[PDB]
Amino acid sequence: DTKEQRILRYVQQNAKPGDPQSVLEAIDTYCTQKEWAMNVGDAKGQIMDAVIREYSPSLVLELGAYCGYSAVRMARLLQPGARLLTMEINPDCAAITQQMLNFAGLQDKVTILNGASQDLIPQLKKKYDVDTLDMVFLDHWKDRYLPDTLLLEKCGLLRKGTVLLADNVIVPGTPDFLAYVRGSSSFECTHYSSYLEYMKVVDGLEKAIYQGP
Ligand SMILES: O=C(NC/C=C/[C@H]1O[C@@H](n2cnc3cncnc32)[C@H](O)[C@@H]1O)c1cc([N+](=O)[O-])cc(O)c1O
Ligand SMILES: [Mg+2]
Repeated sequence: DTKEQRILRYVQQNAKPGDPQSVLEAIDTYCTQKEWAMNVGDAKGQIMDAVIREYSPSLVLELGAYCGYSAVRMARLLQPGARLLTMEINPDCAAITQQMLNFAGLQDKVTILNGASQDLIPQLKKKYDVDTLDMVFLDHWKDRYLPDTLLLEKCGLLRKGTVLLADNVIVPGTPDFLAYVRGSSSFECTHYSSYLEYMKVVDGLEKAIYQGP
């Protein structure tokens, strides 16, 4: 049994099927109360929601599905006909994400790609009928944000106005990517300050009274 299976099972047992908000809330409860996990969480999630609603993207690419928290978050706000493509290297995580999406009733909007982003990005146009992307959500390994951004550019997947939205630019941090985009005339950058997910960390004191030998 893995933490990620435990999260999925908690969702199946407690959330309302076909209700994306309920699925988000079950994940957040479980991770707040039982086991920390690297989902973006509700605080940053609300910022995500505001951005997605502003731009109304027709085609979104996610790097790093994990358990599908952000895929549910994003897909539930997509208009009819819009698509989310989400890349996940770990087959266990890809399976969990697909089940999470199924449970939420969002499976028709989302396509899961099993593989490493560096290998899949060059296949997007031919295999998945993609011209350019409207939005990219980066939340995979932090050292991959910059190499994959350069690869997206190389592969012709970016157009004027494509929105990159990157998690964790403060903690754990993505310093090369952040410096790059902030210094490049090819990008206009805005920072949205928030809070790291699930940080009400329990600790305690132990009192141990010696009784003699
Ligand atoms: O490390 C974090 N995220 C990495 C996310 C990784 C997820 O993306 C997949 N992946 C990785 N490169 C990939 C390339 N291609 C496809 N999937 C890939 C991994 O298999 C995992 O499912 C993180 C850590 C903390 N934290 O506080 O420690 C907080 C956060 O919010 C985080 O996002
Ligand atoms: Mg993250």
